[PDB]
Amino acid sequence: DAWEIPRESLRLEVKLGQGCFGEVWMGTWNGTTRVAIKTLKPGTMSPEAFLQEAQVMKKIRHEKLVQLYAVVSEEPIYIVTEYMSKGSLLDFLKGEMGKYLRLPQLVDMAAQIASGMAYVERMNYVHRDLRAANILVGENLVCKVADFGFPIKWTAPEAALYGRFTIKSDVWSFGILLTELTTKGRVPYPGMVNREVLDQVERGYRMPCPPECPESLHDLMCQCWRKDPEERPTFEYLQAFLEDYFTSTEPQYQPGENL
Ligand SMILES: Cc1nc(Nc2ncc(C(=O)Nc3c(C)cccc3Cl)s2)cc(N2CCN(CCO)CC2)n1
Repeated sequence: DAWEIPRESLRLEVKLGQGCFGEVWMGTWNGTTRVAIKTLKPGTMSPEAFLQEAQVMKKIRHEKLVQLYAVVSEEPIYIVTEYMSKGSLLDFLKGEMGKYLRLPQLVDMAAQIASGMAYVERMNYVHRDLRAANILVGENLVCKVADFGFPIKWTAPEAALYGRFTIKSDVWSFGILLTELTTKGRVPYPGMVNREVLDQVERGYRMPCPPECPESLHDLMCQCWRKDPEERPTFEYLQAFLEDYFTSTEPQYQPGENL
């Protein structure tokens, strides 16, 4: 394979996170390139399974999707990608940077996500787990979709009920992701547990306009949360709308205490 690299060229420097199937490190590839490394714990998940994510990441290439660099496909396995220096968008949003972000910065982060998701849309792919926790941040507020291989509060009804997952339910999640960006990281449907979210959402309920969030962005949310998956906007739409936001939609926008 072209993506193969010598085990020697990889250095795992800082441990970044853990899971049941492996770990994620910051490190150095060929002694020069800062990379992110993800490992599989031999025996926990099947190699074939843990490699299905890298196989996918091979046919994908977009500036708003985390990029594969190399793999070591013989146990123990390592997948290598570019390194995002700020971690998940969810830790960023509720961390020290939280308090300085306003609408322009947040609507721009959203746009990029929609740009990456528009690419995913174009390729007829589905993500299935779009949400802030699965967006990585970089230098200068660069946001890239991550993880290409239950989150009920993020999942569209038809997908959680009848397993009908699509780019249109991905759009639903994006709608839920917009509340995360506007509440600076707060769990959707506050004080509601999974079971009553299903009931309520199936009964027509939708989260209201977050504090200081312009109505125009709440409407955009509500469009992504239409009951009929086909009514829901495309990503190519969502992308254009958010890039043009402060000219075409909210030109009279004044800074507030939080947004
Ligand atoms: C969990 C985490 N990841 C970071 N960067 C990453 N880049 C890419 C990642 C990744 O997993 N790639 C990947 C791979 C390798 C395989 C398949 C699929 C994918 Cl997408 S993880 C940075 C970070 N930091 C901790 C907190 N710090 C506080 C600063 O104030 C900043 C730095 N923590």
